[PDB]
Amino acid sequence: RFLCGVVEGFYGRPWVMEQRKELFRRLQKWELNTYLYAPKDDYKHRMFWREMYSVEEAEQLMTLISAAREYEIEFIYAISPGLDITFSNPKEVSTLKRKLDQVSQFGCRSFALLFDDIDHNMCAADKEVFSSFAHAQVSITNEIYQYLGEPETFLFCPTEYCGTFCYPNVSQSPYLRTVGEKLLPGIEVLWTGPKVVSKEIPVESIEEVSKIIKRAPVIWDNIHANDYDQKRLFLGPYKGRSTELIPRLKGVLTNPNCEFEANYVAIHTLATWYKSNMLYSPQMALKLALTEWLQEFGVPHFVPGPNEKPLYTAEPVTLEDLQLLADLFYLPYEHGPKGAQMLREFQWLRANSSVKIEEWRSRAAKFEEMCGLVMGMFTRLSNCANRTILYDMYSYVWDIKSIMSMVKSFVQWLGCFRGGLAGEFQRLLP
Amino acid sequence: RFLCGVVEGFYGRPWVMEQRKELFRRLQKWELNTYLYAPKDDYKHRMFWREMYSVEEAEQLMTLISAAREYEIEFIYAISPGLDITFSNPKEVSTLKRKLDQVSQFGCRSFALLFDDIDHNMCAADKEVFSSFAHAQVSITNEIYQYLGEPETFLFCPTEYCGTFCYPNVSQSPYLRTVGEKLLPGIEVLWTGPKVVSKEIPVESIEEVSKIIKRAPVIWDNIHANDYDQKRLFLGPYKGRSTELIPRLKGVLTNPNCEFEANYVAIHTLATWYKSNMVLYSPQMALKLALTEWLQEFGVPHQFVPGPNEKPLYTAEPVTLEDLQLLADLFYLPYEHGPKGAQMLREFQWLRANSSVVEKIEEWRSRAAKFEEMCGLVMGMFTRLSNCANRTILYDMYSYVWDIKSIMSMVKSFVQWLGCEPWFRGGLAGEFQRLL
Ligand SMILES: CC(=O)N[C@H]1CN2/C(=N/Cc3ccccc3)SC[C@@H]2[C@@H](O)[C@@H]1O
Ligand SMILES: CC(=O)N[C@H]1CN2/C(=N/Cc3ccccc3)SC[C@@H]2[C@@H](O)[C@@H]1O
Repeated sequence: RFLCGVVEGFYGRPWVMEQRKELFRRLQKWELNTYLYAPKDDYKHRMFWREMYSVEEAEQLMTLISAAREYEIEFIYAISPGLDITFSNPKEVSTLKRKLDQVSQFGCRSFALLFDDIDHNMCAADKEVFSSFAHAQVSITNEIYQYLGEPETFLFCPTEYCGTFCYPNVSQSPYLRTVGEKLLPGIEVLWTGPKVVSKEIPVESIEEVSKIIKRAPVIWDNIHANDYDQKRLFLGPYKGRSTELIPRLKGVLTNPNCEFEANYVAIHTLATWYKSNMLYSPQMALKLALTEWLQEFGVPHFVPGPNEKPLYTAEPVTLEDLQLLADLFYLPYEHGPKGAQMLREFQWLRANSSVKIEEWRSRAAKFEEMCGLVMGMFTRLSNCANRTILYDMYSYVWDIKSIMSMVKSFVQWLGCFRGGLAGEFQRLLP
Repeated sequence: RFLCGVVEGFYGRPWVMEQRKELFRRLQKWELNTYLYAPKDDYKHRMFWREMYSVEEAEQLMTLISAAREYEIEFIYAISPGLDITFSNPKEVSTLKRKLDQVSQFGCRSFALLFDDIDHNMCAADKEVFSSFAHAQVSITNEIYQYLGEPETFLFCPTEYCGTFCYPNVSQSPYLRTVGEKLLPGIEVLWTGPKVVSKEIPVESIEEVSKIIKRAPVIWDNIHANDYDQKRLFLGPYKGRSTELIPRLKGVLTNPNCEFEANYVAIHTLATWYKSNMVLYSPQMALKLALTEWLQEFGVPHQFVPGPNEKPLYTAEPVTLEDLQLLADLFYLPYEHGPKGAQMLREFQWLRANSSVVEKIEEWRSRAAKFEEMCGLVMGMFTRLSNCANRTILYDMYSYVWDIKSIMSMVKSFVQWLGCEPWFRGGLAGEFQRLL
């Protein structure tokens, strides 16, 4: 009973109901099975966790939950009361149960209590009735598991959800020790890897955590999350997670890009990786993902003479175009092959600038040609028929086209306020 | 007859019909009078200028154009054919004519043709039939003006639509000379001033262009546009345009931020500037007037009281005027940070340079702490924005305020460290940008 799919768990503009339904369509298609509802800035999920859904909100959640049954996706409703709750106060515990009862009434079987990204300092009144912070969470958590009659699927995200976040370390964490002991064994535990956005989730780290968690954890994977850096998109494939981890985990839910339509690769290649050992090749999973993704660009959501201006809209998006895009907007820790290369070629064309000086002039002329592929990719994308995809990635495609059209003017100049205030500070740090 | 209002004229996700109706309501409330429709990447405005509106698209346009009439806002439909039209071919001219006649039947009485951000190089058949790019544009433009019955308002936007873009200068541009000579006299010409994004629009610069084009232009103002730089947002006031320009202009249409709800200040301050001259206009007082009005929208969607022993309500403190004054100073104008933003940059420039002395080590200890306080007001500003009841405004600004909150907290912990991986910020674009 392995939970594998998508947590809508990021900061900023949540997905709307139309997009979530369509995500169910895509999860079923690729043979994944779980959706965790946890959008940090959907007001009633965290900031106003006490507030009851209105009739209109109730109706849209009922329809969305129905839509998840219709596509054989398990809908897990998460709630985040960490910022605000007095755990010792029973009227608070009552408020949380009322909120979770309304959601069961919408036809929701599965649930989650998240405690991630809050400070570990309790109030005077919780300090009295509870030993440590973990104790207070485990109490509230278990009592809710039980009140809801021990559902099959009931997740718990600890405040210490990655390696780095464990004080003083993983295996001697007194917050985590208490989670493995006092928290009921039917409740599952969420974990992001060594770090918040793990580069790798190695098997050593999962055995280690399991030992003190005293369970196989559900992985909350932030590998493709772009909520933390305005300029960054992640179109690269699932990587740094081995097929070997599947038997050591109760599940893997990926928290991908804020822009819905850019999670084709992230959610596709994750399915390639799950099929693999229910072995896995990143560079092949991606070509598989990109080839199918290319299908959507041509579906919405004169034949000029030899003396006449040719059609600007003539050329359509091509698997090469998309392959470049993905290399430009790859992963949180490596650029794609063509990306890291364009970069190197620029570093050297800048250093060895030479006022056998021919190795340069017909080497930075292969660059003026490769900078024109970035420009070509934007122009064809700006003309594609699926405007929904374009709009979702417009800001990012424009940005990289702009920096490469300025890097071009430069690496062809050597032969003859950008970012606002945030930028001016950035350019004065490390 | 002065056209003052908004042009939806920018690259990227256009506004949806609900937002446009909301715009007309705001324009009327602030006593502005014009909307120019020209979204670079709305489907059938530019790339697919030729295709006619579906029956569904036609219903939406008609509802929008009636909404404009109901709100006493002039609706100007613009089209951008110059990427791939052939100007000599009377079938291409007939397609353009068809497109505009369709919109005319939707209720539209005002039109525009735009020839901006296309390359200068014509093709063979056009080169044969027309003397210059200007000759071709003036030709099909004058035709269309006359076909639609010489409507009271019809705009032209040149390929050479600012100073930097005129070859080889404004005064001696043969392109603009052709436009001023040939282009019919009842058509108005749009101008972005000395630059695409003009810091100032000096009156001298309006008399210069007015001569080579032989009329008072209509400004297309890109002062608050933010399509060109992913990290930028402009919440500062209308600034750098004398009220002396008004009597020397046919109008001002501002092309503001992509994010609809970030344009309260941009549009509100333009209104104040316009209305001040129908020292008349202070940007700073315009800005306070706008943020004061804007603040009221924040606590409106688009009980347990804890004891002294218990955890207080995270969501308790609502957005203040001082929070919005800080936000605007952080995201001000294209060529100027606001006072608090410049100040915060100055005290950090200095704490970094005079770092050694950690005597004058009595000063630095004070300064670094007053700086930690200010970084604190940026975090507090984020926290209260993310709790506000208007999730629509929050969503449009989220990524901007998240970013300045996260950079100020990096900077704050660098200044703390000097007194002693979410956290390669920018991706690939980043690393290329750091070599220029
Ligand atoms: C349980 C979990 O993954 N929660 C978060 C983690 N995270 C972030 N957290 C905030 C943070 C900022 C700076 C440094 C560390 C942590 S940002 C990316 C992701 C965000 O999508 C996600 O909901
Ligand atoms: C008449 C007019 O303003 N047209 C355009 C100009 N412009 C831009 N031009 C593209 C450009 C990119 C790079 C360098 C120079 C120019 S971006 C801002 C604005 C954009 O909103 C607007 O539609």
